[PDB]
Amino acid sequence: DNMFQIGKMRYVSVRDFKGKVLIDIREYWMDPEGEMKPGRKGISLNPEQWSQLKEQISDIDDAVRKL
Amino acid sequence: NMFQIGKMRYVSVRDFKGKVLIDIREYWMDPEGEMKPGRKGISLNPEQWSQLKEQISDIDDAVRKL
Amino acid sequence: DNMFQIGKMRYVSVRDFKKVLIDIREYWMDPEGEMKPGRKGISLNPEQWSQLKEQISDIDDAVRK
Amino acid sequence: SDNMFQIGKMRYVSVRDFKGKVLIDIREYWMDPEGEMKPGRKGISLNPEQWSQLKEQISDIDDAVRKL
DNA sequence: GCGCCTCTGG
DNA sequence: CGCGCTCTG
Ligand code: NA
Repeated sequence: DNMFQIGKMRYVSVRDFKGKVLIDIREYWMDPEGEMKPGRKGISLNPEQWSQLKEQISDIDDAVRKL
Repeated sequence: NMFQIGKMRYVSVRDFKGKVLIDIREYWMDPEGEMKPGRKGISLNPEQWSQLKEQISDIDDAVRKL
Repeated sequence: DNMFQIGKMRYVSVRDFKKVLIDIREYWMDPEGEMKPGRKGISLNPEQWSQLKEQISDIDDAVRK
Repeated sequence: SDNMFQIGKMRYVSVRDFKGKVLIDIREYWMDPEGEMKPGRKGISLNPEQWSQLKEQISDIDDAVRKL
């Protein structure tokens, strides 16, 4: 579908924005109304940015284990 | 410790108060010339970065199927 | 409800949000035809609203100047 | 050289003319890591028109609070 | 929440 | 954290 859950309250969602698709990695929350709303912590990537994130996982995992 | 993914977009692996942070963030340039982290960004713990990679295929399936 | 239009799609609201607040906000249209409030707003308690009212004269001078 | 009017602990009413458009902004401020006072997300900028209609509605707004 | 300053700060 | 598609202490 649209949503792919990565944290207890964080999802990476795919969405078509007028032909241009955005890969949005965002944290969510709920208002006093009980409905789920998005938050400030997040970012929407284009496909190229998403492609360049995947080919950087090499150094990402390496940098994580070096500290 | 930073890995670029966009024009002003970088993935920084850092240590903030004992725990490791994986920050996907967009930066901005000051008038003096240096870059500062901006509002658009999120920092994942190793556990959230864990399932992000596991869901990569599902995500790539969806970006094509749209 | 007790809505008070001030602009094109901007209203002021007197609400008892669980506290009495005078909220100035911009609103938008929903695909379901309804009208929803945006995040381009601010809620003022009666204290700040009174202070706001005591300085309109000073602000009206500034806009004229 | 003085165009701001305090209404709260960190809330102010500022006025200016950004490229001919005159705005009367009511919002809350914050402090950045550079030690400077910056406007915040809680607020709204009004044109003189919306500023006039706000004043012409203060009557009913004041007694709507009293009814609550 | 998702061109350009009299702007942009995890 | 001002000038097409989301509330408030
Ligand atoms: Na920020």
